[PDB]
Amino acid sequence: MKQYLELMQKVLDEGTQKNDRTGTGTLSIFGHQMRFNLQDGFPLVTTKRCHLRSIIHELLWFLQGDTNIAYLHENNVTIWDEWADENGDLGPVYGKQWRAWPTPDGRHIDQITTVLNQLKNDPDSRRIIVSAWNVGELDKMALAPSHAFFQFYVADGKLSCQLYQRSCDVFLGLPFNIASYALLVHMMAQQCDLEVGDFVWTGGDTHLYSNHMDQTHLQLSREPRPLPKLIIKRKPESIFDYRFEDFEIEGYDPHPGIKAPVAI
Amino acid sequence: MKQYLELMQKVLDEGTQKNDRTGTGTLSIFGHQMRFNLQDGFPLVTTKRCHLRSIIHELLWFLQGDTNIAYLHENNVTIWDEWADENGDLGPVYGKQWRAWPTPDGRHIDQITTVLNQLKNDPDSRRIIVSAWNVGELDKMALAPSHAFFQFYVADGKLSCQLYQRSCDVFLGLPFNIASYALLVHMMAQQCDLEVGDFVWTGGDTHLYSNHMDQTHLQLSREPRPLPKLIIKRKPESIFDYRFEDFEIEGYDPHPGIKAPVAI
Ligand SMILES: Nc1nc2c(c(=O)[nH]1)N1CN(c3ccc(C(=O)N[C@@H](CCC(=O)O)C(=O)O)cc3)C[C@H]1CN2
Ligand SMILES: Nc1nc2c(c(=O)[nH]1)N1CN(c3ccc(C(=O)N[C@@H](CCC(=O)O)C(=O)O)cc3)C[C@H]1CN2
Ligand SMILES: Cc1cn([C@H]2C[C@H](O)[C@H](COP(=O)(O)O)O2)c(=O)[nH]c1=O
Ligand SMILES: Cc1cn([C@H]2C[C@H](O)[C@H](COP(=O)(O)O)O2)c(=O)[nH]c1=O
Repeated sequence: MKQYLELMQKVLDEGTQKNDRTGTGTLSIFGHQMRFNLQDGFPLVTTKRCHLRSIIHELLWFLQGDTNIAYLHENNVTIWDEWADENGDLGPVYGKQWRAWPTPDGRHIDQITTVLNQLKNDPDSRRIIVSAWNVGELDKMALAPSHAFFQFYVADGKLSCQLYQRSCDVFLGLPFNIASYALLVHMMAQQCDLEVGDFVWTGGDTHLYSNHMDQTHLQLSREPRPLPKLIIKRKPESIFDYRFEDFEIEGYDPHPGIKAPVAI
Repeated sequence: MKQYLELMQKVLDEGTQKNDRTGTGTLSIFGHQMRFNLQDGFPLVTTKRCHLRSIIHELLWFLQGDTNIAYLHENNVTIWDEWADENGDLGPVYGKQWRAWPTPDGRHIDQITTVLNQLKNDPDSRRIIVSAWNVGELDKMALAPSHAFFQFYVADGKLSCQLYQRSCDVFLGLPFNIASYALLVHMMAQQCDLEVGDFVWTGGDTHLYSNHMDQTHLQLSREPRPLPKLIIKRKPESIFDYRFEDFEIEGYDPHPGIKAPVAI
């Protein structure tokens, strides 16, 4: 996609060399923003083939509050295997914080149900927020949350969302992250009877791994194709009742996929 | 400042009318970003006179972990009076979360001391984050945190910071918020022996209150003046040991101040 290739180029031209947690080395910029008008099409990268199966199942997994990789294996998704312990556990990452954030006084807060209540009763609210950054549980998580903090906004009958992503693997992670949140905006809007508006992506440390350089040059030589359309076939009774079958991505005709190593 | 007046104009030209919590009514956009290179000067608005006394004391107050307004009154600062209860308490807002975030299992996490440790031992870390958005305590806070989430970044010997502000009163709040965080970046960099880099401001619901319209037009008629310089006179032994006296703002020569009502 145009916005995506522009970011890749900017990281190449303006990025500084930086060591990192994984010992791989990166080219990094700090602070970037881009916007996708979801009415123009579903923002799924076309300059390389993206595995939709993994994207959709990861989101449905977050929404059930699961942090164990069994559900992903049941469905042949292996994107979280490198960080799981011997029992398949990741600790209280994304899904746990979204569905059951533990309080000091012994309760669990379901942020997703709260957001639903806000959007149906107080759509003008400026506090429609989900956070995965639970400071008290960071030390139990296999990875600190990357897509950490997100806000909904309603104007003129349209639902928008902004994600703050503190750390962004531009090649491997970002195409999944944009599609994942775009899907959520479509699900939320369907459940609340709203039209879709904008997805606004904001990044902190936004980087290319040094062993993604050839794959990056290859992809930048290719021309984006038209964006596909997302069709949701059914209105489930709740946001927690979607199924893989319910989604159709029509007119997705990407360039071939490019393999690259994940930095562990 | 140029970036600031450009935002004001954009909200006037592109903002949509929106009701709000306070019943005042706003013009609102969603999602905006701007960047201040702190080496070019201290980003204190010059098209209206800003009360530096209130800005500096509010920051020193956050840093001591205080959520009671007594310290502010001691120092003739009254910017938080409308939301305090009969004993001067705001609940566990900003300062409490920064200095003593309560965990489910009974501990308190001092995020500021953690950040200091990270910047001195793991400056390349992509997890150098402070959050005020403690989901488990939101219902005890007089106001949900506006400047909610911030990240530090080190590159090439320079310290940068990005703030996510979910809700931004463009006229009254933003000039204080930009100066407040810029000050913190200068304090942090001094304590860590780094040069200052960029302050990156990101906003969610970014708005003009409807009863700030005349004051907004007045300010947009004025030409920005040169940015002042910030001098820190002393290196205290720690980030918690700064005093009002320690800061000099040299060459600040603003246009007159513009009064406007605060929406409660
Ligand atoms: N350095 C780094 N670590 C990470 C992630 C990341 O993006 N970067 N993550 C984002 N998430 C993943 C995990 C794997 C793939 C991945 O390998 N995708 C490949 C293979 C696709 C497939 O196997 O189905 C690709 O698009 O070509 C895509 C997304 C999970 C999470 C795990 N930790
Ligand atoms: N709607 C709304 N509610 C708010 C804030 C806000 O910005 N907007 N807040 C940001 N913080 C304040 C509070 C008051 C002033 C203020 O009135 N400043 C005025 C008067 C200055 C002074 O009295 O010293 C000005 O710059 O002209 C400036 C910043 C605290 C917090 C309280 N709640
Ligand atoms: C889980 C996840 C990780 N990442 C990345 C960004 C970094 O490269 C990161 C983990 O390293 P970090 O915790 O040291 O930042 O993996 C994403 O880009 N998207 C994701 O969804
Ligand atoms: C405390 C604070 C509030 N505000 C604002 C933005 C909104 O106008 C807000 C409170 O309303 P909200 O919680 O309904 O968003 O006051 C700032 O802009 N900066 C600040 O530092």
